[PDB]
Amino acid sequence: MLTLLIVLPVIGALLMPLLPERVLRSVALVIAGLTFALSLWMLTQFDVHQSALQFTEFVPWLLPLGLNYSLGVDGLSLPLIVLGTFLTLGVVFTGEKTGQRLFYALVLLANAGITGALAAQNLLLFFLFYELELVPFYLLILIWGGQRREQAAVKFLIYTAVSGILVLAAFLAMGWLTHAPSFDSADIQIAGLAPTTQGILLLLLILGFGIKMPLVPLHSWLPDAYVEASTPTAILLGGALAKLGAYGLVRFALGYFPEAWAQFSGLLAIVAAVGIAYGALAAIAQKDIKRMVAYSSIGHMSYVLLAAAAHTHLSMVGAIAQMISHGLILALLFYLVGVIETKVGTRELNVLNGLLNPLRGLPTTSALLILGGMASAGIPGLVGFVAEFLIFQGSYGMFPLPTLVAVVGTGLTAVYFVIMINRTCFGRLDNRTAYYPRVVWSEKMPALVLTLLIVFLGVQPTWLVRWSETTSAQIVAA
Amino acid sequence: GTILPETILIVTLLVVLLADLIQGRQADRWTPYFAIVGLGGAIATMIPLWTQPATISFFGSFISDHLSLFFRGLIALSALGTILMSIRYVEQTGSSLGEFMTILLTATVGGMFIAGAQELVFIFVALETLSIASYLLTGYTKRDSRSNEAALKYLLIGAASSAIFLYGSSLLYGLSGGHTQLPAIAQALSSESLGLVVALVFVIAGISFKISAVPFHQWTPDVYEGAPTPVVAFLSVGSKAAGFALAIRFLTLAFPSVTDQWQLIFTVLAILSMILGNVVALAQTSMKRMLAYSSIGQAGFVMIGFVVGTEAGYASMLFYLLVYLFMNLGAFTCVILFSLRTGTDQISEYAGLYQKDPLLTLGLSLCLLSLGGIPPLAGFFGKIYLFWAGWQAGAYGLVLLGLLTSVISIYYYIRVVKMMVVKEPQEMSEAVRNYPELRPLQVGLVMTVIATSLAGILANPLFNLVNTAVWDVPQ
Amino acid sequence: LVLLMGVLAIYPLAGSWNYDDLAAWAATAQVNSTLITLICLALIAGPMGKCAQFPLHLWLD
Amino acid sequence: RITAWFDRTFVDGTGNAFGVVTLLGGDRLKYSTTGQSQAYILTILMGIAILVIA
Amino acid sequence: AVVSLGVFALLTKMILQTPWQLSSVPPTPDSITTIGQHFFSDFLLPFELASVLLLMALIGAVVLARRE
Ligand SMILES: CCCCCCCCCCCCCCCC(=O)OC[C@H](CO[C@@H]1O[C@H](CS(=O)(=O)O)[C@@H](O)[C@H](O)[C@H]1O)OC(=O)CCCCCCCCCCCCCCC
Ligand SMILES: CCCCCCCCCCCCCCCC(=O)OC[C@H](CO[C@@H]1O[C@H](CS(=O)(=O)O)[C@@H](O)[C@H](O)[C@H]1O)OC(=O)CCCCCCCCCCCCCCC
Ligand SMILES: CCCCCCCCCCCCCCCCCC(=O)O[C@@H](COC(=O)CCCCCCCCCCCCCCC)COP(=O)(O)OC[C@H](O)CO
Repeated sequence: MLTLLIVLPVIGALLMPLLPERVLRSVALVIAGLTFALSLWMLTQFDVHQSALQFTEFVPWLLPLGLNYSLGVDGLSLPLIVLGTFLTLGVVFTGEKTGQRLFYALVLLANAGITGALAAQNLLLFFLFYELELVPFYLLILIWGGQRREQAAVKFLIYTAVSGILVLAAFLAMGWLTHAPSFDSADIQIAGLAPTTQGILLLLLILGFGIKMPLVPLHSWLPDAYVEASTPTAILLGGALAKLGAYGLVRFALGYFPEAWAQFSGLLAIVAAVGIAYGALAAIAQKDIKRMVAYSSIGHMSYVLLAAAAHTHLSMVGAIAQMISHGLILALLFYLVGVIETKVGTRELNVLNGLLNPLRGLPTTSALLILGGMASAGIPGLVGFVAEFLIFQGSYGMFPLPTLVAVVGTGLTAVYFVIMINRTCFGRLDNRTAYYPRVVWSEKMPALVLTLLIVFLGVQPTWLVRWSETTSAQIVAA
Repeated sequence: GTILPETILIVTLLVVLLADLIQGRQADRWTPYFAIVGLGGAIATMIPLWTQPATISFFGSFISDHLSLFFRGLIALSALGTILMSIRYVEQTGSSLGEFMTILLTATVGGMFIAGAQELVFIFVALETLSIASYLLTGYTKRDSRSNEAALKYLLIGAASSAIFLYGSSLLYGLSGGHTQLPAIAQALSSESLGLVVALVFVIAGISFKISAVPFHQWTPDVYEGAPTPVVAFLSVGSKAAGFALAIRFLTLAFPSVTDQWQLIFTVLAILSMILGNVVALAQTSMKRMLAYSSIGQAGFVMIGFVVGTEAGYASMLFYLLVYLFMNLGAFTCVILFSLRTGTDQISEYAGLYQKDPLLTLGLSLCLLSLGGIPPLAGFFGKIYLFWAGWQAGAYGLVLLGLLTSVISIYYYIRVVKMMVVKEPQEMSEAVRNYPELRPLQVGLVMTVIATSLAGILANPLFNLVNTAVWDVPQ
Repeated sequence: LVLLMGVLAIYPLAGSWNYDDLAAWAATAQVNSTLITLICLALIAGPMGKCAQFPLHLWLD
Repeated sequence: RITAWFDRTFVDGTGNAFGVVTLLGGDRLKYSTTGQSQAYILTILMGIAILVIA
Repeated sequence: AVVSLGVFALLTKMILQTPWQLSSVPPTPDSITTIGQHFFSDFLLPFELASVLLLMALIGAVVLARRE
């Protein structure tokens, strides 16, 4: 079943060459929608209270390398896969109107890599799909994008390449220090060894996944690669890769070193608090919108680290919910900011003004922008509040000061999103620079669907949590 | 005595004569075929004696085990891939093609003989057979001054390297009484002395010249710019194949593995190769020079296979040496195909090729990414096996340097794909703005590109081959 | 938002938030003096800003 | 205004310096290939008599 | 100059230090018949490949030193 999720985008990518244009777009839509629908069906048949792997597949592939093709989906992994497939469908729907044959190919390859990396119970296979994700996003940042594509793209590449290194350096090592064959996880890979080495391996995994998540000082590719990327590229990159990094960190660094994590929790909580405060205070100063939203992404990913620093059964349901919430909210905000930049032709915070009045000035993307910005900050009725409050309630029994600092970070998030909404939606229109083009009906459909899903999951939040309740128990209570 | 192991070489040898006499009579000939057919027959002659008989020796002067067959087939396949590229290339130049294929096939014969040779005299004769033909091929296009200076430089370096290797061989013959044989020397001298260390270093000095280990590297950047590009394609695949084959057959079997100071020497050379050949390659403007320094770096990668020799490092080395064929033949076929059409130039002129010629771009980017080690592709699994065979032994530092250099290499390998794809109609180079719009070149390009993209995931059939080959290395 | 800090530190102390479990809890409570001082100061500062009180009063003007 | 500036100067720069250094280390080490074959033979001869010492 | 003097000193130390096996038996006077026996019994591969070596050297040298 998972093999379909991995192969269908690969088939579409290999089929984008040697295909006529009209068929090029229609078939890309078809493949993306099929993968998405299959993901939903899998999610329905995901019958819960299992506490074990589901939809498993095992084939021996490369015996002299471990590298068995061993898939399998859990409660931590499946919501992320459904999220990736939804974002892929959206990104394909609002694809680029230029060089649109190497786009659907690369987007489908990227989705294949993400879905594979999530549903892979083999370490070296996970790394295969990780470094597979490495390059097509470089190509997406590079072809489509802004003035400073090249530099930006290069940055991303290297900070991801280095990432791979660390992860690989910490797999091979922890694949040999236990004299185990068959790198596949949930298996003979059993740490059970002396300290002072578990520390080094855990730090390697932290620095290899915290650089993609991204964490506090390892983030310096995110502002450059989100801002110089077209809106579909930004959506896909943010959601897909950020969740890949966070999933990697949680799964591996918590299922393999539970003795070293309990000792590094005290430092990781403070690092996460510093990260939230840092993202907020750095977003407050930015005078370009996409930069504010990128620092929003940093701040919202630091919540996952604060949640994982506490081993609470609640603080992990909260972590998965925060991953899903940040995916949806970042998708919405990047889509809205892309629409604004297209229609208005500028992205600064001192020439944008008055985008909320009915006739002459873009008012349903501004209303959605105010609804996404308040969802990003902690405002009940939307998904961000549910996720953040689960994290807070789970992380207060443990260290209480980093939780308070996280609350202050949420306040500062509200601060800079209000700054952006005031200097973007409120105010008056400049009456020489107006005459924005109209927004066509099937161009604000993705934002209007993301908004409906966000407002739904915030008032009926059970459908955000009922998937990763037993899996989080299996994660932390072990 | 047991001349059966030679029915692989003599076949090619016959072609050398037949693709020569026909050039004496005709002078406008179709020798490109019945030369591809000659190499095909030479390779098909290995199936009868790959598994059917055991390991055999000619007179002690030659051995035909599975490792020998592996390296012989490797060099023959490199020559087969080079013959395809060099048809419309040296024909477009005002030169002959039979007098070039005879030299190429003689270099192939030398490389195939040096693989299974296990005697001092015959080793020297095969190495010099390779080197002379390499000089002649480097200086073939005698109209260009760069080709002549490159041939002179390569000859002056290679002849000195051969003189040093010969001094080492004479010392090795004198230390162990007589015994020009390789295995009869290990039995004679079995203790580290000053003479043995000097012979070892003097042999290494002539090995590293072939496999391009720094500081014995400084000729490839000046030879790859000078030589005809198909000669460079044969020189980066076949010459390294012969050098690594001779290194395995020499160091392991002749220099008594009790004197494993060569593992230290090759650790030094591999560290230095990885560091240099990838850092300096990062600042280059021509594709051939970039590929030269890349080739130095890849030799540095391979040299962590037999520096930790554990029956898995040897297999990792052989697998990467097999995949390197598909990567570099395909990376040089696209370079030739581009420099043929209009360009005849460097990296900066690649800008905007996605619009005019998409097949060349899809073929060159695949091979450059394979060289960089990108997932599913022939290079990713080669490098992963090289790095795990290095951890599984204990060489943390070597592998942790190989990974960082792999990132450094991803940078300048993707910098070319940058030019090939990014550009809009206003940023095409002056060589693409007027890009025009030879069947063997395409049928070799397609084959190497589909091999470098499928020999990664369909790697299990050619892991048993590598393992049965590695079973022959002593330890 | 400081009301959130307050409601967040009243759960480990009272096990609930129902204005009735809190009443029963406050009836029979012997926990630290400064701890409840801080949490009730937060519970104050919430409505203090919501009701336009010093110093959070400029918003009403 | 401090933090952003910090991010724009100290963090970002610290991540770029490495790259820049690796560029310089390649731009001023290509000169090791001097273009003189006698220099190449000197480096080959410096390879020996040093590995012989080590 | 310095690398030459150093390599010569190193080689001289190696030559004066190692205990060669002198094997005090008078050599053979008929040293050409033995070389004739070794061309076709032991060193048959090199004797046969030297012909192709000479042929390829002739071909390549005529090609390089040709006039056109
Ligand atoms: C903060 C709460 C957020 C909830 C609001 C929900 C979003 C609005 C739902 C829209 C339903 C889908 C149809 C919309 C498109 C359409 O019909 O015509 C588009 C035109 C807009 O002008 C048109 O604007 C178009 C540009 S654009 O669409 O506005 O982007 C263009 O067609 C042309 O300019 C112009 O006529 O009509 C509108 O959509 C504007 C009305 C809809 C927006 C209402 C926002 C005003 C309330 C904001 C705050 C709500 C407070 C109450 C409690 C929350
Ligand atoms: C403890 C953790 C939980 C607590 C919550 C976290 C603390 C939040 C405190 C709020 C701090 C204010 C944010 C800084 C705003 C800024 O950057 O520039 C200053 C902005 C202008 O920014 C400008 O805004 C402009 C847009 S706009 O037109 O102004 O809207 C824009 O163009 C310009 O670039 C931008 O600089 O102007 C303001 O100062 C408006 C802020 C008014 C906030 C009221 C105070 C709220 C707290 C109560 C204080 C009680 C105690 C007082 C002393 C007794
Ligand atoms: C300890 C301090 C912490 C503070 C935060 C720092 C943490 C950073 C983590 C480092 C990640 C590596 C970042 C590499 C920077 C690449 C960015 C870059 O710019 O690439 C340059 C070049 O990139 C490279 O050269 C590749 C080589 C980079 C290799 C870096 C590896 C660093 C890893 C450090 C590990 C050290 C080993 C320690 C082990 C004990 C190009 O610069 P440019 O201005 O020209 O860009 C435009 C472009 O050139 C136009 O096309």
